[PDB]
Amino acid sequence: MSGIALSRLAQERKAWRKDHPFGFVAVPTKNPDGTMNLMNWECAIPGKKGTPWEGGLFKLRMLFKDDYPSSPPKCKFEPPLFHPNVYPSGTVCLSILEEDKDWRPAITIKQILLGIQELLNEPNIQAPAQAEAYTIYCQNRVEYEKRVRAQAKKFAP
Amino acid sequence: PADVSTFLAFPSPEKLLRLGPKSSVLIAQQTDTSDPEKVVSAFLKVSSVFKDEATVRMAVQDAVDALMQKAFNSSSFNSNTFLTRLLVHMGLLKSEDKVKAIANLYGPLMALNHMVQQDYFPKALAPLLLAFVTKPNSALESCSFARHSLLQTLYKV
Repeated sequence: MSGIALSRLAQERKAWRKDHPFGFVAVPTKNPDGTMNLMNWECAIPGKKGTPWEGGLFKLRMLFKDDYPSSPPKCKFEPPLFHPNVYPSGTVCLSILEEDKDWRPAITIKQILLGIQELLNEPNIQAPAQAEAYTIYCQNRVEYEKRVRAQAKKFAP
Repeated sequence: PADVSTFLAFPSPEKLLRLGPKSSVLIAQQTDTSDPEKVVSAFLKVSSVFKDEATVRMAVQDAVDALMQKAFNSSSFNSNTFLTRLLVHMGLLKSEDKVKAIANLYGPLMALNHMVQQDYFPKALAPLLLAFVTKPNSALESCSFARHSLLQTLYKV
């Protein structure tokens, strides 16, 4: 009973294909039978130029629930990334990605991917999702940036 | 007399002492240290009965040492997972799963104060613990004495 989610996702796919930010990727995965699985998208977010993330292309999976758009999609970096707001599982945390917080129907896939891109170099230090990145960020900013640069080079296309 | 299961089910200073002079060994012996989540549970239940009184302080400290030595000395035990889940259960770090943070952090903080001074404690975990104990939090602000003590101790690690 995901007909409503599928209707919306079909339109978001057409909208994304028509126009999206350069360097970004967002494509529905395929089912075993070759048909599109609109509930599972493979995406990629480019590091923002001028930041320690530049040059890297960070892959992420967007998973939609049957009640979408009442609920936000679950976004997970694959593989998990070193970042204060990224769970060890890879799940990314953002106010617009929480039903109890800022998620709303007015939110698009483009807004979500741009929101995550912005979060990369502008982490929410008050609400960390992992102890590792938070600890380093707070104790040695230079070291933190060093680790970020290495990771960006590691995921350079 | 008492048993480990009843103690963990309904922790109390009296029940801990009722376990006998070998209570420290019993707690570790009866805990599945192959599971980080279970070690966190045992550590919190045991520390929840901490009292700044000779017999109880010794019993809690000895139990913590037996349990954590057994867990940490396991080459396969994931110490990072333990720390993360401990912080989650103490309500200092968010989690994707639903967990009911403990009410009183006094015992846990005092037990940690003792633990971090032991040889079995992986020093690599000190910076992470320090980052989350110094991070603003209502619960910690209520147990200022224990919090300040633990931090002062962490500075010497």
